[PDB]
Amino acid sequence: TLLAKAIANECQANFISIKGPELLTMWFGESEANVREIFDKARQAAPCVLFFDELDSIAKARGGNIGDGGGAADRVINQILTEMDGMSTKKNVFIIGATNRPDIIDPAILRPGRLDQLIYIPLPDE
Amino acid sequence: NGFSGADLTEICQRACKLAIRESIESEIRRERQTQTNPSAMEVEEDDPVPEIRRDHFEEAMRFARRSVSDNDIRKYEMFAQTLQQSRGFGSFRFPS
Repeated sequence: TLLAKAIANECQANFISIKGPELLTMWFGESEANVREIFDKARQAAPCVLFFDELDSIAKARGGNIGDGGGAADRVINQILTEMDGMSTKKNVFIIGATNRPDIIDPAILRPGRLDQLIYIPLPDE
Repeated sequence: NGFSGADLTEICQRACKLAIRESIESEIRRERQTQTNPSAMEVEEDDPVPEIRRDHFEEAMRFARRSVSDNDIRKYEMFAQTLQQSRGFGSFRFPS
């Protein structure tokens, strides 16, 4: 989160942080249309860096790694994917995702036009 | 790109087999030709295929196959990094 904030600060770009509790609230309440509002806010604040901290919360909520009988697809992540695909002309908004469980993350998240650039944040050195 | 030693050996063996079959078939036909049409003067032209050529190797490589899949190589890479020398001592320096 601090790294994303620092990258936003260097470019003097607004920073919007969507924590895991917000995604889980949209999932439990079955109100995933608010993701569209989030992206609209990002558009209004462009240039902006839309950061989705701990994006794997919904996958954990459905069972963690074993999960439910279904696949990796979920309502909130699906809305995020739709918005990200449509969020290509803006250019200003930059989407940064953070996840402590990359294994359970939806593979569609990593397809081109999505969060392609995976960066490993390892434990700090001396 | 990723052929194992066994795969390369199989390719070489198949090329040699193709060359041997072609040589046998050719000299067999050539022997019919003398039996069918006895030539007045005997003049053997030696072997029609004395050594393995490019076409034999191309036909053999046509059947080349990768015995070792990339998933089992991935498991071996996992075990190799399962003998990982830690991740905090790489910069160990004595106090001086």
